[PDB]
Amino acid sequence: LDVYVNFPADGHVREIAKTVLDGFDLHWYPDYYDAEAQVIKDRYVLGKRTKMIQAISAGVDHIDVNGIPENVVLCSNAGAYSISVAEHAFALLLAHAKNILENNELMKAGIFRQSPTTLLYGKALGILGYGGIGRRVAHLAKAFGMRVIAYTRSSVDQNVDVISESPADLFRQSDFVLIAIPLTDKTRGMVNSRLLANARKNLTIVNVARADVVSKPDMIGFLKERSDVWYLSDVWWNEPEITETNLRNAILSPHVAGGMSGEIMDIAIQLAFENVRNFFE
Amino acid sequence: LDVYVNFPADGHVREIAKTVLDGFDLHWYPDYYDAEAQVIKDRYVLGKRTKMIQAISAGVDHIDVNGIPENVVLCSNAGAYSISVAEHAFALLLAHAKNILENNELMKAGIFRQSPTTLLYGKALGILGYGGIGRRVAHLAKAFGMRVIAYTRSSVDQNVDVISESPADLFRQSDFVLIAIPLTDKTRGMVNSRLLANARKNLTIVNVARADVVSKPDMIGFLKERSDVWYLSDVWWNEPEITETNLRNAILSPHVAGGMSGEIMDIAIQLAFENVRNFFEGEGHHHHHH
Ligand SMILES: [K+]
Ligand SMILES: [K+]
Repeated sequence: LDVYVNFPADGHVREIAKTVLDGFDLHWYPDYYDAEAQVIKDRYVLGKRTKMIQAISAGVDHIDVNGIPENVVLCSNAGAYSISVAEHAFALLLAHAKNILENNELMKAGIFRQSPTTLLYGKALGILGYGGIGRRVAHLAKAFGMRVIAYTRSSVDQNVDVISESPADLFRQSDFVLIAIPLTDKTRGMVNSRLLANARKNLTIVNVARADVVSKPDMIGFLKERSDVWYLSDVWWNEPEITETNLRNAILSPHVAGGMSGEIMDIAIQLAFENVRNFFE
Repeated sequence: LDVYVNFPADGHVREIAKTVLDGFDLHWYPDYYDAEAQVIKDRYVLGKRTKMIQAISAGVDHIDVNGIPENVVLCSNAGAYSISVAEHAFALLLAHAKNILENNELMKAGIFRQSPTTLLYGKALGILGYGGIGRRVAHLAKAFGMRVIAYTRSSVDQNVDVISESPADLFRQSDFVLIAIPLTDKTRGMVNSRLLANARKNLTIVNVARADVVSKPDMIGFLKERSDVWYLSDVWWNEPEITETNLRNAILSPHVAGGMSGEIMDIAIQLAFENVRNFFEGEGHHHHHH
């Protein structure tokens, strides 16, 4: 009983709460209410009844965690983003597999011209990393009837058919490759010329991690060198002053696979409230 | 336990066969053998032990069906087509939902500009016609977390959450509508000004059936009025004399959803053997019309 949303929320946000938190009493900013659960963006406000703090963002390292009594549980909203990013990765991947751009252009020029498309069913999707995004993607991949090879030291679930032991090993078994891996000193530029060299024919790389996991000058030369390999990416080096983006064999998006600087996805609000409800069963 | 492949097959085909049918004795043409199962292209050979005949093609109209004895089950192989079509439908669907074309155009000119996208998760996908394509589409939709509403001439499966009463009722409960219904006298011109008026705000329509199930002037007229509505189609009227094709709120493709012409997807042959294996566990696929 009792939830306090610590940020300005329109009627659509309020609507979702009515739906998801039926049986709870809602309180909205600015009418502070000391509740058992408070949903936040960046800042929180402690009280006597605080039990759980639900962030709506993907991570929580931007909030003041030290200020949180160990009697209170802080939760992220990572699941919402795993979901949105996966949809996005598949949108890029399918756009290329079905040559959606090239055919659309033709068809609108009044040209009817048939060409084969790549089918996902029966193919191998290699995945660098296996966090929430990788898991969601794997879940989609299996539904599409793909085989999943993953390179990670994390635990995997039943949607992973093969744990690869090296990136190169992963590359050799993949028709598609998704980069969904943390950026550390070991992964920075891990995607270089030597790794790319292992690329199956018609390999399609999909990047929804960080641009630095990939070597820029290496990917550009590699993409020039292997005209059959495509690089589809939601991330680019030095956003927003992106340069060297006019490539033929690439499809790009401006880092919108998930959370946006300007707003809150309905799904984020949705899953945050659901997580609150689940926390109390 | 006995399968006879009544046609020339290579090592590729053979490997697939040994993997899928590992635990069945295989025989290869032309070393005929009276097996329980026969895989064919155009001709079958009757035996004394024949129980099942598996065509590797989608249709059997070129097969002497009338000549098949009553106890022998004839199966066909059409799964690849609906699989392919469902994949093409989600490709159009997501292209629009993630503003793929527009963002890509901007990014390539060095213009970094964020904008929100549409998510499939949690949304209602209305399917018009629940056949092989609609079933496959619904399997993918459930995976994406979508809710599924179907309008059909009976028979839906477990991946359908709501059966509608009419096409207008379907449009009323849908954020996305997929058209995968056969073109007949009652479906011709089916999608009209009157039906479209039911479209929720921002409705996205995907057509993987036939252009004629849709009234051309009504759709083109509705897209001007109702500019939030998009029409994504893999089929256009007339074809190839396409006209009138340069619409803003539309993404189109040249009837390539199910492949091309007499394209044989490498995956068809595997599905054929798999159905043989499933048939003998007692679970062949149900032969749904597309
Ligand atoms: K997106
Ligand atoms: K296609």
